[PDB]
Amino acid sequence: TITDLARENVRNLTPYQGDVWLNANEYPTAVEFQLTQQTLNRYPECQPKAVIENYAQYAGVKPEQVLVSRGADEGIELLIRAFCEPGKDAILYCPPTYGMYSVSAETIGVECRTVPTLDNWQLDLQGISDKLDGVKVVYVCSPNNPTGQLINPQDFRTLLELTRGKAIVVADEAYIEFCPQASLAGWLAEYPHLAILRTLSKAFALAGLRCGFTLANEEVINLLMKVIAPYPLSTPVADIAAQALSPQGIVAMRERVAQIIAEREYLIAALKEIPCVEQVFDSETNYILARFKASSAVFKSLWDQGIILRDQNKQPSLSGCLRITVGTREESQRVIDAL
Amino acid sequence: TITDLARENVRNLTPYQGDVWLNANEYPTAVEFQLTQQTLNRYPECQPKAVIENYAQYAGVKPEQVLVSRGADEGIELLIRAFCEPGKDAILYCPPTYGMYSVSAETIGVECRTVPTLDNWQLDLQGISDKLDGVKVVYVCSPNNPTGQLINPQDFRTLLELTRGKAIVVADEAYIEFCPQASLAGWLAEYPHLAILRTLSKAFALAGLRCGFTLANEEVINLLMKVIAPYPLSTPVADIAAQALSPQGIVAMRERVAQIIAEREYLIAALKEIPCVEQVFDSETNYILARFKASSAVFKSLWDQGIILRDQNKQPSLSGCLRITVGTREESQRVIDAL
Ligand SMILES: Cc1ncc(COP(=O)(O)O)c(CN[C@H](COP(=O)(O)O)Cc2c[nH]cn2)c1O
Ligand SMILES: Cc1ncc(COP(=O)(O)O)c(CN[C@H](COP(=O)(O)O)Cc2c[nH]cn2)c1O
Repeated sequence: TITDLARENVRNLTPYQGDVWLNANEYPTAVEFQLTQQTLNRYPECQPKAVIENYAQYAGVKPEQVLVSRGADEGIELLIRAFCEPGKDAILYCPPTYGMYSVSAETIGVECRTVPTLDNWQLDLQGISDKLDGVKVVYVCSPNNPTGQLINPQDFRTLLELTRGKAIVVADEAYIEFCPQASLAGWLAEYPHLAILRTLSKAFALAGLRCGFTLANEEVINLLMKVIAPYPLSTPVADIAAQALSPQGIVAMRERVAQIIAEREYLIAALKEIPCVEQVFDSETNYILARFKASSAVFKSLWDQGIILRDQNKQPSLSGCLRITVGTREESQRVIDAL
Repeated sequence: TITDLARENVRNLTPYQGDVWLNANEYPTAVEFQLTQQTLNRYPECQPKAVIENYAQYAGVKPEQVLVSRGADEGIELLIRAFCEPGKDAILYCPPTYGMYSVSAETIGVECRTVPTLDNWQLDLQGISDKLDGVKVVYVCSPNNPTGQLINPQDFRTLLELTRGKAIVVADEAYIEFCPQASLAGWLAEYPHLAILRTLSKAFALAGLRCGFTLANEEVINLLMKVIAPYPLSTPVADIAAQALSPQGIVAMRERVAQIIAEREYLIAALKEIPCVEQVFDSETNYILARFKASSAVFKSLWDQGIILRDQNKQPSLSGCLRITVGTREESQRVIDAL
C-alpha cells in the first residue's frame, strides 16, 4: 500500500495534540491590526529587514543575531535540521516540558535523550552530565511550560560549561516577556553555543501570525539560514509584525503583560482558598499549574460547562495537575465559581 | 568551532539562489486584499476549513484530497519528509527543471537521482526505468520551469505504470492555471501514488502569501498531515486565500491568465523578429525561454538598464538561454526596445 512506502518513524508516530478558552496560553483578547503593504504579487524578502531590526532593537541584540521564522516551533525544527545527523545524533530535553522538542526529533528521525528535572522542576545536572555523549542540541524551557518556574541561572552556567564545544544549548524563552529580567539574551557574548527562542504568540498577543525568532551568535544564525525555506514569512505577517514591534507597540505589549500578572496573582490567591485544590504552584508566566483532587473529574466537569483547561495528568510527575491559562477577570471568576 | 558541530551536508551545501522585474514568474500587478478576521490572538486551525473547501471546489476534488501549506515549496519538502528515509532512499528528477527538488533533498540529506530530459524536454522513459531502484519520490514539473512546455500525457501514463507500488509521482502544476485542460487532477481516481502541487503564487497573483496546496488521495494526505507543522498557515494568509478562492475571485484569476496569454503571444512574435534572438521556445505558461547570441552580454546589458531577467545559461542544455517573465505591455516594450 501507499503506507508501506512511508518511513517507519512516520508510520509509527505520535502526532501533535459561549465557552472559556484557558488551554493554549494565548492572550485572552484580540489586538487589531490592518495591512499596510499592498504588494502581495511579489515574493517577500527571506528575512524582512523591518521585522529583524525592530526585534533586534527590542531584544537588545544586533540584527545579525536574529532570525525570523514561522513561530518558535520552526526555530525548534531548524536547530535539529542544521545540527543533528539523523540516525547518528541525539537531542536532549528534561520532562515535564514543552512537547514539540520530542515531536520534531521523532518526525525528523533524531534520537531523544531524556533527563527528568528534579522534584522542584530544577535541572538534574549530574544526570545531564551523564548522558551528553552523542547529543548535539539540548532544549531548556525557561520559564518552563507547564510548571511555570524559571531555571536557576547558576545551573544554566553549569549546563553551558558542560556543553562547551559539544552541543548547542537552546533556551526556550517563549514566555520571557512575563519576567524580562530573567532573559539570557545578554549571555550571547560569553557563550557561542547559546541559542534563544522567542515568539509573538504569547505576551504579544499574536499567535495567529505564526511569527517567532531565534537569538544566537552570527555563526549559528548563518548556519540556520542554510536550512530554512527560501521565503519562510508571508508579506501580511512581516507587515503586521513590524507594526507590533514599533516603540508604541512595545509599550502596549508591556501593558498587556502587566494586566496578566495582576490577574494571575488574583487567580492564584483565589484558588488557594478552594477545597479540591491541593496545591497551586508559583509561576513567572501566563498560566498556572495546580494539583486537584480527582483532577480528571474536575477537568471533565469544567469541560462540560464550557471551561477549557489543559490536562497535564499524563505528564511525568504531573499526575493530578491541570494547567490554567490566565485570561480576563470574567474568565477567572468563571473558573472560581465553577470550582 | 560551532561549524564543526553542524551536519556535513549542511556545512557543504548549495543555498537556494525604476526597473522591470521579469525574473521570478510573479504576476506583474498587485491585486489588493484586506483582512476580515480580527482574531490574531488565537492559534489558527491546522488546515483552515474555508481555504480547503474553496480550493477543493475550484480544483474539482474532495476536501479530504487537499492539503494547504506554505507554498508548493513546503509541499515538495513534506513529501520527502514522509516518504524518504535519509541515507537510504532517493529522489528522482529530470533536469533542466525547478531547483527546489534537489535543494530540499540535499538539505534533508536524501539522495538525488537525475535523468535529464530528451532534446525536446520530454521524458527519457528508458533512463528513468533504469534508475528507479531505491527511489521513493519522482518529481515532474508540467508545464516545466524553465522551458515552458507540457509533458506528453502518454508518457505520464507510462511513468505512473513504472512506479506503481514503488514510488510517489509528484506532478508540479505550479503553472497549470495557464493551460487548465492539461491538469492531471482527474487522474487521482486511477492512480493512488499520484500527488499534485498547486500554488497561489503565479496566476493567482499572491506570491507574498506563501500559500500552496497538495492534491492527492486521502491516504497520502493523511501521511502528510503527520509530518507537517501544527499550525503551518497564519490567520491573515488563510483569510486572504479564502477570499481569492471565492467564485468571483476565481473569475478575476481567469481574467489575469487571459491577459497574460495575450501578452505572452505578443512578446513571442516580437522577439522572433530580433537578430540576436536565435530561438524562442513555445510555452504554456507565464514565462518564455529564448536562446540569445552572447546571452551573458545581453543579460548584463539589460541588467545595467534595469531590466531583470533570469539567466539559465548554466542549466543542463540551456546554454545561451534566458527566461523572460511575462509582465505588462509597457514592460514587454522595454525588453523589445532594449533588445
Ligand atoms: C514553551 C513553548 N515554546 C515554544 C512555543 C511555540 O510557539 P510558536 O507559536 O511561536 O510556535 C510554545 C507555544 N506553545 C503552545 C502552547 O503550549 P502547549 O499547550 O502546547 O504546551 C501553542 C503551540 C504551538 N505549537 C504547538 N503548540 C511554548 O509553550
Ligand atoms: C515549478 C515550480 N514549482 C513550485 C514553485 C513554488 O512556489 P511557491 O511560491 O508556491 O512555493 C515554483 C515557484 N518558483 C519560483 C520561480 O521560479 P525560479 O525562478 O525559482 O525557477 C519562486 C520561488 C519560490 N521558492 C523558490 N523560488 C515553481 O516555479
